[PDB]
Amino acid sequence: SALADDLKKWVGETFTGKWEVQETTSVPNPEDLRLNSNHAKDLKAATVLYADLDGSTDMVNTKKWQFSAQIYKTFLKCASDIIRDEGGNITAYDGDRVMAVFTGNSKNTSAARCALKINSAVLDIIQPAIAKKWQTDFVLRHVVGIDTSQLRTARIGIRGDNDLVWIGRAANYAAKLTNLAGKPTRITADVYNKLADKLKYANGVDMWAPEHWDDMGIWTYTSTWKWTV
Amino acid sequence: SALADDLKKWVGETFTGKWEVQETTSVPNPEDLRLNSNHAKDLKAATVLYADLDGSTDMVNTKKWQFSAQIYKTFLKCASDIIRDEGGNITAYDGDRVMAVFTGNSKNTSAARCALKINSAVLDIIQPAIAKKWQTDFVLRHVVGIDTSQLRTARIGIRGDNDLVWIGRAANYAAKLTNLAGKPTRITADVYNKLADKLKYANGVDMWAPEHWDDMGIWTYTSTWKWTV
Repeated sequence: SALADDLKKWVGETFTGKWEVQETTSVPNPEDLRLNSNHAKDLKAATVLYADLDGSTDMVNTKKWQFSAQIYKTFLKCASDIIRDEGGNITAYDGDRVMAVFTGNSKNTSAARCALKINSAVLDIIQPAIAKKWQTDFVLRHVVGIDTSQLRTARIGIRGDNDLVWIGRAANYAAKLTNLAGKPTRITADVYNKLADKLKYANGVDMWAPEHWDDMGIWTYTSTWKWTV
Repeated sequence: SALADDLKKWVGETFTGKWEVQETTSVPNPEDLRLNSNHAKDLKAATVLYADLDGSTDMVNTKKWQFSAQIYKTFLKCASDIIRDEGGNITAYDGDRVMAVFTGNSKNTSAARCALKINSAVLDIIQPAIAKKWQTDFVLRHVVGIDTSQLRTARIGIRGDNDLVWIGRAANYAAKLTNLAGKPTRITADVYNKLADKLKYANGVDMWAPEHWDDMGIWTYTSTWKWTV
């Protein structure tokens, strides 16, 4: 069809066309980039956080839709409100998962504190409301994963003309970390090694445990800490 | 803080408030719903399609950034353009993954034809462009997964004030199908059983192979076929 011809032409132009790239520190506004063009912004260091609700199949399959809807809504609102409060830019949303990018001179400490605050919101705000209003033993499980790296971004048109796609290690690794079970927060060593001391130690106790990510050849750090919102 | 106080109050109201629900036959405008409220639309029958890349992490880690950006951009534009062309409504975007909802009397046939067209876009449009520009045998791997079920939706504020969360089997299962590797299109039995004959057979031969999804305890159907865009 005509769509096939249009896509063939544009796909060819995308593979053959020269790229135009500008370096920047902050997440761009979508209007800073040409839509569906070989135009990108290059962020030399940016910190990606994903916050993911776990156990969704279990929950959706067995629970009344009203309960599942309330879990999704409360987790996603708490997570997104806390991300915004810590200065993160929310860049994607899909189902169980929120993506944010942090920039600036405290991006790693901010992102990590954000993750620990999300754990507090789950354990200290949502969970007690769950046990009290529905009289259930259901436990809300979630993971926040964080990495930091160079990222490039281009403007695409999926939900609308203002979407951004992110190309770089942290966009992939932070997402992979949230796919792992058992710890509410996981960060790469590149994040941990930039944390202020108040984000690493409390009352003489380590807030993080090291865990080597054998597949990626880097260290990571996990935490069950909850930071009061 | 204002944040913790506001979250505690709103979370409590979200668990205690009764739901207001109206039935609808199409994907709602986000404005059809009250933001951050126990207000839902009930879609008695909907078909969910997810389309994603397979193996983007290793690609990003090993290929030139221009190559990865071209793969993401061309896959996502092809998939989203084909979804919209088949009358689907794009409901989520994150990284290498697109979600759409199809409604109406031909929703399953349209979604399945959409999936086979996406396979054609990959094999007949994008892959030859990879070969021509980059002169490489790197294979773009992708999966499209499809399920159909009742869904409820509510309006949330993640990227902006107009996000929708989708609650129901098809939103969960279609995403889970796309986490599996080895086949470009996977649909549940409930989708297969609604397909028009022209989407099931070609010259009297089956275009689909049955595969029991031992984890979910349901039958699925897979296809390696493609359909002209």
